[PDB]
Amino acid sequence: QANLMRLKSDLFNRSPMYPGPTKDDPLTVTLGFTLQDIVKVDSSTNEVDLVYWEQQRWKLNSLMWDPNEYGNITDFRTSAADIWTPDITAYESTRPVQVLSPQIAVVTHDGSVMFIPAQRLSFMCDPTGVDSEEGVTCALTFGSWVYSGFEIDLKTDTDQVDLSSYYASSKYEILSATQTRQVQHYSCCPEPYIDVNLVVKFRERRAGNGFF
Amino acid sequence: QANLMRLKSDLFNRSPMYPGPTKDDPLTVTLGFTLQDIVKVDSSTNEVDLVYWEQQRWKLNSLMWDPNEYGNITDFRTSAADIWTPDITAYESTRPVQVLSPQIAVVTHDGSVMFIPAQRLSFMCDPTGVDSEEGVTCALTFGSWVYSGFEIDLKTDTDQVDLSSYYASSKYEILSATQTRQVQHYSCCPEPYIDVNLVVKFRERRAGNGFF
Ligand SMILES: NCCc1c[nH]c2ccc(O)cc12
Ligand SMILES: NCCc1c[nH]c2ccc(O)cc12
Repeated sequence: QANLMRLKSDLFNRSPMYPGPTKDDPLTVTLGFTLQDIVKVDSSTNEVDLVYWEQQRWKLNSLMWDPNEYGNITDFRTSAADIWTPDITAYESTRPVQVLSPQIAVVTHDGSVMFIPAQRLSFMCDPTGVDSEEGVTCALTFGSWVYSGFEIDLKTDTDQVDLSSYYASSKYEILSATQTRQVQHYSCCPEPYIDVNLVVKFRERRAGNGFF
Repeated sequence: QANLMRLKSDLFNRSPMYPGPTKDDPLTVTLGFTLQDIVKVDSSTNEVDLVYWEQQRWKLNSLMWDPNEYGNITDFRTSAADIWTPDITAYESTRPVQVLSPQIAVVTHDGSVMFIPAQRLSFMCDPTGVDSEEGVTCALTFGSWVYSGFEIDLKTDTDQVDLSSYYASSKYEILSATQTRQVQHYSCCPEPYIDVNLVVKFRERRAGNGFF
């Protein structure tokens, strides 16, 4: 309605977009994973396919407004394309990510943003032994592709992956799933890079729905 | 044992073998099945492979002896080739039976015989639906190939198939298995023939070893 139109116009039509973080003005991105399904393993290529929701949060001064000036609006939904978003990337993917949901963020009056896209990703993982009781463990790291820890820091709110929406009749059951902040280096550059390490231990489900 | 050698010589060396039953001298064969494994199903040919032990009992007057005359021997094992055996045949087999055990019978002084060969058999059975909770039912009839009920009658001691030796980690679990005496007629002949109807209801096993 009228007040929201005013707010979007004011935030988006009169100043250049935020040019991303810098050493002088770094940004911390909070990451969290909701693992929905391990869809497929490929033992001939050592690729495993996950469906997850990637919760991203961050805060920009440039996205702040006074609710009093905008009919007491305290937050709004807007296309992710309307705002700056962090280049958080899976470091061991083997196919382009497939986006399974709209890409729309919620912006709150204090400048904070919540963005949770659903994604399917193939990544590097040797699934040998998945059909046993002990299962198998794979790891996948997520971090900025181009910014070091001098510009983008990462944080999780919990080290436990959210499994409350995990598909109960998946071919695979989850034995454990953790998300932990780490600090990695790459050959291109000397600077400290930050990642979140997603560690999933899983095995073929042989109990529950479809099992009698 | 000298006494046993005498007995076998006296029984097997000095008279023509039993020419089989007749209308004037009919015979009753007791049958019982021990189902050990449902090994394989073939949904492209509608054949299923069973492993079972087939317990057969009958009694011949010509196999009697007085234990007093033979050092109190009341029974002995001997090769099934030494004695007459009934032509009990599976009527819906699709391959020759494969024998998995020695063929040796126990003969008792009253002329009674017990013979329990282990067998693998492929038979006519549509396995469609075996991977469901309801499973599938197949039936297999066993009886004399050439003797009518006027020469060979059949009997079971129980209508329950013995499942006490069924392979706990089979691909298939048994939902029920019965063995029931019936009467049948074939195009070739007007006389009633007797059979035992083996009816097995089963499904893919999804709870037990290999499952967690
Ligand atoms: N649809 C589940 C996640 C979800 C709930 N509310 C949202 C708002 C924005 C967003 O990107 C994601 C979400
Ligand atoms: N081996 C288990 C069946 C069995 C026990 N005793 C036997 C004697 C004879 C025979 O044919 C079979 C048996």
